Amino acid sequence: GSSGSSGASVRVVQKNLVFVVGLSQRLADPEVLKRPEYFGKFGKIHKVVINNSTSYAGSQGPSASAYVTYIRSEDALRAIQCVNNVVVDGRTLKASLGTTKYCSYSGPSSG
Repeated sequence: GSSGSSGASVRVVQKNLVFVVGLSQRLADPEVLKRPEYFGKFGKIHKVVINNSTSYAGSQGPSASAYVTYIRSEDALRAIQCVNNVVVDGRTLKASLGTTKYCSYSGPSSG
């Protein structure tokens, strides 16, 4: 198909935003990720949000993502440079920056 689900949208620069994917419902936890042995290892966290499937049916095996906020950008950026290509619990986690949370349009707004 047409690889480009998110086409029309506003340009938002999110550097101080840790976006991790491929997290098992078990790993997807605020306290678990906050722990100094999980993510806190890099540095103290300010905000921790968990994004997972809202409606559960039991047909396929979807994936969830977590958004961690690092008081210090430097710490965050690097934390992602090292987190990438890293094996955790047998599953290779993937961290990146520059992801959106809400939809500008939603409001409505400038629509």
